[PDB]
Amino acid sequence: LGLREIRIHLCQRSPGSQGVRDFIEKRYVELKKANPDLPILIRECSDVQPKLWARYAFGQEKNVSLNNFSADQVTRTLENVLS
Amino acid sequence: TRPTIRPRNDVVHKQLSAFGQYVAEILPKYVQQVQVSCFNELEIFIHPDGVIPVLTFLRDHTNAQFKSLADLTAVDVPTRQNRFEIVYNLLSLRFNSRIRVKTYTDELTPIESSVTVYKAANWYEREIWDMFGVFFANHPDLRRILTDYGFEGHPFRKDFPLSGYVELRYDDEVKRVVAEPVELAQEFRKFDLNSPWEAFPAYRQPPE
Amino acid sequence: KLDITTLTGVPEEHIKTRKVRIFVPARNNMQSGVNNTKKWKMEFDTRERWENPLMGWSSTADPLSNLVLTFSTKEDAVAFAEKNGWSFDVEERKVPKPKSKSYGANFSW
Amino acid sequence: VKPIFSRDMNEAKRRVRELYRAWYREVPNTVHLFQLDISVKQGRDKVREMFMKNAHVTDPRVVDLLVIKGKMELEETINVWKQRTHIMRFFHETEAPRPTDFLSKFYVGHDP
Amino acid sequence: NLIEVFVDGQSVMVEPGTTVLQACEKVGMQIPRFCYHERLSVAGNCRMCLVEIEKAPKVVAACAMPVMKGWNILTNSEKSKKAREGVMEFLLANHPLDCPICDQGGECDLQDQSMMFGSDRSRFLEGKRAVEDKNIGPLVKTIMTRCIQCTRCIRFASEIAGVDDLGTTGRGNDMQVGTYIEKMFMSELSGNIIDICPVGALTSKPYAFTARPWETRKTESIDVMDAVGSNIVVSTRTGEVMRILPRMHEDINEEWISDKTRFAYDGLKRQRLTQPMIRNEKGLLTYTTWEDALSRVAGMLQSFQGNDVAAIAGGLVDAEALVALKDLLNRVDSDSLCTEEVFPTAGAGTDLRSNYLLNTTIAGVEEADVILLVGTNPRFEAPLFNARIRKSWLHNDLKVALIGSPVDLTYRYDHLGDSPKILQDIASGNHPFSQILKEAKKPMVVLGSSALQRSDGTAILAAVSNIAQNIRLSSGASQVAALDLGYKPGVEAIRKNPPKVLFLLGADGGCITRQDLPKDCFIIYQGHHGDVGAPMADVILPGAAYTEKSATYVNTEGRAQQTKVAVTPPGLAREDWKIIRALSEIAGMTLPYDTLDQVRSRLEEVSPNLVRYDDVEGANYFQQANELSKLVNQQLLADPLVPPQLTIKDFYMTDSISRASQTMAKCVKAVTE
Amino acid sequence: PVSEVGSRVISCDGGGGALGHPRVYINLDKETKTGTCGYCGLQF
Amino acid sequence: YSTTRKKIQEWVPPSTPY
Ligand code: SF4
Ligand code: SF4
Ligand code: FES
Repeated sequence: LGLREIRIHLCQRSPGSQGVRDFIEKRYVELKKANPDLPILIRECSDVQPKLWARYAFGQEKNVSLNNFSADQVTRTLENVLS
Repeated sequence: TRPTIRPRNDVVHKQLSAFGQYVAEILPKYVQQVQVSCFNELEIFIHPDGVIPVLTFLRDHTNAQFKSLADLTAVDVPTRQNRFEIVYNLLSLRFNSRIRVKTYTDELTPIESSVTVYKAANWYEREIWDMFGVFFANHPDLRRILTDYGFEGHPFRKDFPLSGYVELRYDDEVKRVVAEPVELAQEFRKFDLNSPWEAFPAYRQPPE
Repeated sequence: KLDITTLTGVPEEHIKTRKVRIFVPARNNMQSGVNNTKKWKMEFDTRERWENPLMGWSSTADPLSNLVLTFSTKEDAVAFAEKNGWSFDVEERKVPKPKSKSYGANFSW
Repeated sequence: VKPIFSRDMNEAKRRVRELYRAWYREVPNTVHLFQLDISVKQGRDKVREMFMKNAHVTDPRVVDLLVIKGKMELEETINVWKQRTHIMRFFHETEAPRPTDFLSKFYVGHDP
Repeated sequence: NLIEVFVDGQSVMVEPGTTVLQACEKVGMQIPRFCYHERLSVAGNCRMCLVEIEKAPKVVAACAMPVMKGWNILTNSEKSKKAREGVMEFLLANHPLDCPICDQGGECDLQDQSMMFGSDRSRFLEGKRAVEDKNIGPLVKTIMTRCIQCTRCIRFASEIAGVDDLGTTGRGNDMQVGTYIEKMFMSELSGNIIDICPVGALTSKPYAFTARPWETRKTESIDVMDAVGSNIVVSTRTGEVMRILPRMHEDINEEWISDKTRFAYDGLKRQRLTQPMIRNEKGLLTYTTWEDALSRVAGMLQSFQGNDVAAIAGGLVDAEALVALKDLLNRVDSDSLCTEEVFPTAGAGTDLRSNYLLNTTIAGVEEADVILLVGTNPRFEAPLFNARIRKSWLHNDLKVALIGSPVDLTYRYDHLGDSPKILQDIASGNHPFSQILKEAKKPMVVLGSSALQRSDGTAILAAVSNIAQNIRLSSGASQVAALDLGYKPGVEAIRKNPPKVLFLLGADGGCITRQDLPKDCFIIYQGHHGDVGAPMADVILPGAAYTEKSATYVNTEGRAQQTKVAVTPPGLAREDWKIIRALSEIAGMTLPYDTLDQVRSRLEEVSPNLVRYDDVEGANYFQQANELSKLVNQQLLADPLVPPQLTIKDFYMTDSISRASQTMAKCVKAVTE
Repeated sequence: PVSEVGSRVISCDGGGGALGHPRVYINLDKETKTGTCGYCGLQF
Repeated sequence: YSTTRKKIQEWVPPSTPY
């Protein structure tokens, strides 16, 4: 179970964010109910490109950049998220 | 309103005013403005390229037989598109009166030397060169004075610490005086005397 | 990007490992005055200052702690430090919001 | 916009090379006349280093201005202006060593 | 719709009404003043503000008459000037020749007004009145005699501190702003008057005589005694802090400051870490080289890579230290992100950020039409906020309610009952109060941090949120920073005993229990006082106070502004994080950053919302979604809910620095005796 | 050293006419009083 | 010589064990 944490960044106004903004109002609670385990930090950071981050015990980190992706795609990399 | 305050003559203010107008019309390819400081000191401006031609005529008669530079001051100011601000006093003898032309300059643009026009300005070119960055073109020999040899950074740059970045001290192991960073004791205590409440309604810039 | 670092004799240390801190100074609050508040200035960061073993004086190492410079506009200040190739920390002018006042509102009821 | 000297880079680089020729050839005379006991090589190397100090400047006018400030020094050593102290000054030889390693600095002082 | 009005010459489209003073303030020309003060109240005394109407023969007080109808006003008119000289001679007719000794001497407004306007010759030629002192408390040094009856301070007390103990007394000369009766005036905003007092009639005893205004450098930064994050101007006479003053800022302190913070610095001077101290074989603390110590523990903590090791922050520390320690904890395989407050984390308020946020700006508090206090009494944790709500309390007739305590806030407010009772009842609209909460515009739900512990903190949070859900349906330090970066649980409840705990400051949580110590007496202690944590901890690391560090702190609103450097660490001590950036480098797991700015770039990754120092705003998780996020838990509750502070004396001592304070000790002795 | 008598307010200067501390008015009688720099208390 | 006593007066670890 290598991942310890996961995080996500999202500017509130870039259009490329909304395909991820839409991901949060609905998919999220489903995720936490599906993810009692490791932390799933969300941020309102105004970085123009929303991002994704993932801790290990190693300290190495997933760094998934995204651009205007559909929320289902967010879900896709999210299911690509594993152990 | 008599015993303390200076009387300030109207007359001189008149003559300088009209004369400022006089030169203003004679050669207006470059006289940006001919402001008269109210205590009887005329002072026209100059486009930096225009230094030689103006001063040249300034020796040349019409009335402007203002021979002898009194000085070549170099006021600094960190703001402005070009910081350094050069100034030339001048004196006419037969009509015993003084004027004061002045320009402006980039940190990097080489304005020409004015040694030929006022004659006794050779020393000044060297001065301002070693007290500032500014360069004078067509000057026979800029070089350091009023400094050490190396030393490098110009003083009077309005920034640049008065304590400088260096110090000499004699060192027996090498048996020689040597440079070394300031290590200054006591530190220049720096009072901030400047105070609230503007004293001068007669000036004071618009809030903008 | 008119860098002039070579022209100034300033040692690399102090164009590098320290930062300017542009701001318009706050009113001394003991004062009710406003004059000194206005106009940008360009304070540097503090460094070490110990004590003289003798007499207890505040002996000091840094070349340029006391330096400070007024300005008329912030953009001019930032551009200024840029000409010097300086690291900077620009801060907002923070003019107080205008406020309503009424001697009679004290006597509502 | 008025240029100081050379237009565009490279035209100014040749100037600086000329300057290196002048300095380099002059150096043994400097060590001789000044009775400097620096290794005759060392001055040369140090010259090359000082030439590396601004080996990234890229502005138009600034470099020629750099050779203006570069002339005056050989101008001084050739006229025996400056002295043994003044010319030995460049080697910073009396200074206590100051490693740039983070931890090394870290033990020593409060640092920036 | 806003009237044209002429400042002396130029036209100005001034706001409707508004005082002549405010008009010239708008053009920026500044009228001489004393008794008037914005963020206080207008008054007709001290007629130093007289100005001449363009036509009407007699001058009128500048802060009195609102401008209207194309008025012109010659501030510089000669009759105005004769008026001002006229008044100034009167003020100086009795103020005692005390300039050299009066501690206000460097910048007393009365001096500068005397210079800019007052006639220089004296022409009073009789006898000044002078009066006996009125002792008032541990702090303020009243002298009177230098008093000029700008009532000001009373208008401070009745209208902000809310106490009306002090007041004017008597008539004509002999009238005095001193309170009748010997009784001491203690209040939490008692300190700010030392700022507000026009002259030297009231000046801080602890700072008295120690320094002069033209001397001290005036660094800008922010307070740390509170997470409220108010802006300040620290003032130092060369290599040493002298006195603190508030720095005005609209979102927070606005020209005010607390009081515990105002005198907090004094503790720095006393007991403090200086050199690393290993336990000796005898178990005594003993002074040591920094190098051997740090290398010692650097090797010591490798054996336990994975879990075991357990860093413990204090309540004051320290953004850069938390990122640095964070990589300390991820480069090692497992870790203990343990704060101190027993803050509940299941249902995760952290991941959405907004639940631990104070959603409306404190600047927005005056806009709220109802406040629902929960357990904690605001004055003793967010004093500025208490000032804010009181400010609106005068500005607005808006309701507030205690849920619940017997605490003595200055203003009228509804008192409720017990936790699960009144909370879940109003949540289910059983309470009549739920109704008024329904009709209320932009309702505000104030839940204190202190309330969350209290055995079942999560239950209270669930109950209060429900109230938030209902309103929406009807319609019409060392804390917030960690949750900005997810260091939850934060509570020490993970244990599971983990060997080799790593205090950042055990002065706080070391009072708790040393239960892991028999299992492992060893405790690295990275504090800056010998208080509490040091004696029961092997390997001591000296560390910097907040004045030195550039490290940012987060406003409870989520604003994340930073303190600036001031006076450098006292001794061998370094800035806190930098010790860690050393430590990782020793371990071989050297961290990517090294400069402060590289690691500001690491805030620029791991957050990157902290690197927006004044920028509170965010996309927001929406309260309903957070409610759904927490909906899956829900658990049993209980009635009691008592705030930690209650009494002010309890407020005087919190973090170890405050107990290192001489003057705070003098205050706790003062109120108790 | 011993306090001067008063009833009540009275001058102090430190005794040096344009040589002492600048003139002030202590204001006590039966009470101990003052002062500037001059210790000239008015306890009486 | 130096005048005006001391500065920080830093605290030290107790003699007693644990
Ligand atoms: S403070 Fe009071 S006493 Fe001291 S100078 Fe200003 S006015 Fe005179
Ligand atoms: S108390 Fe402060 S404000 Fe009230 S009168 Fe005395 S000095 Fe003026
Ligand atoms: S403020 Fe206008 S009367 Fe004092």
